[PDB]
Amino acid sequence: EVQLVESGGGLVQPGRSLRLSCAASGFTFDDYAMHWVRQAPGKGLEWVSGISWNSGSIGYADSVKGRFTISRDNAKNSLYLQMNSLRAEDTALYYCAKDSPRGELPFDYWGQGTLVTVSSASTKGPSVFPLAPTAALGCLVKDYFPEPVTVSWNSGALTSGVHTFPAVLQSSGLYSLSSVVTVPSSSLGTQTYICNVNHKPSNTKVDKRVEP
Amino acid sequence: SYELTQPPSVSVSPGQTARITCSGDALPKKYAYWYQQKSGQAPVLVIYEDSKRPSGIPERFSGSSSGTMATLTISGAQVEDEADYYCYSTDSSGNHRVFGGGTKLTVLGQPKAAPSVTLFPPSSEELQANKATLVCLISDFYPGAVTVAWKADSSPVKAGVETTTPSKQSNNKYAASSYLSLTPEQWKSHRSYSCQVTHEGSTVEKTVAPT
Ligand SMILES: [Cl-]
Repeated sequence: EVQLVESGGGLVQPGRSLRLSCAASGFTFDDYAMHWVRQAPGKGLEWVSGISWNSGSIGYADSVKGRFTISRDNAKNSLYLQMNSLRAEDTALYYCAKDSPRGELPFDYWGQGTLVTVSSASTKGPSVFPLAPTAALGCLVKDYFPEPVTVSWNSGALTSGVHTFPAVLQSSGLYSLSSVVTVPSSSLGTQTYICNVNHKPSNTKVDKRVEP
Repeated sequence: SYELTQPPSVSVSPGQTARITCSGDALPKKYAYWYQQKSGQAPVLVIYEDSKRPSGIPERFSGSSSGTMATLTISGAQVEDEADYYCYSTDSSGNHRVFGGGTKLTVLGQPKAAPSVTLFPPSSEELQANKATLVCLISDFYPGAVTVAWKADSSPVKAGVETTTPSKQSNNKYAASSYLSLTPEQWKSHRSYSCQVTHEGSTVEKTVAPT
């Protein structure tokens, strides 16, 4: 019967603001401490902010103190999170969660989350390098932003033995990936191999010839 | 500031006992809590106050804590127990809520499989452009957990190492990749560089040399 549903997440640029809401039903929202917990894609859980039943007690993570503001409206059964000065690092799924009465069971029920993506509108095209060679060869698609890039080989005529790897998000905020293909070693001096890299966001397409 | 430390991964055969530890400096004076998060779902509390089960939680789940460590024990692992597990506690002041980094628990459900490892040196083009990247490509492994260490000649390399999270391949095995960024000078000045991939206690190392 208990239900927590959050909303307000979306795609925004750094510096901008977003307001998250959470609606609670099936229980007396007025009696419980409420929290926002966030989770970046592929990463762990991180407490964001908490607020007691009557708003008398409020806490923030140090990473968000001064930028985010939590509040609630007991009459409206709603928990809020006003998020100002958003940064790329704030990108996460944002969960609403409650404590049990007295806090004996912390985070004893959670919503399914609302997604917040913070991304610069600026774009950088990929530098494509050959990964030169019964034999494996490929392309390094280096230093681009944002996702996605798609890769084919020989204009898609070569699909057998192709493995394009999920990109790494580097500390620089830029992405890199590699696509490799397994080919006959005996066919290396004859066949020409070309990876077709497509980066729609920067309106760039690159065909790289891979030579031994 | 305050940290809770957990092993990144644990494997267990169905019906066997899995143990996930959580280490933290404030645990001698604070309770520990455990959360289970299955793929694509919100977390669920499975242990509170070191060792107590919330109503509805199966008795195969148990907990204990002593000094700076808390341990989650799952006695007789079921495949549905496969998930990420987070320990939770507050800092000493009690002002911050902190989770551990989480532990990926695999309950073995398909054939084990050592990773294939392909290492590429920096290309002439990139070097000729005053940059240098080593690419370590890691595929077809199960369970989906790996640790990657790098070596310059015989010495550990830690700076400039970037490594993805493993992804499920088309064949339900996992892939990952690790990149090492160097200056062209660093690359040409060592007899060799090595990528060391550790999977389920065993390690495969591929090495390359400037030649
Ligand atoms: Cl304790």
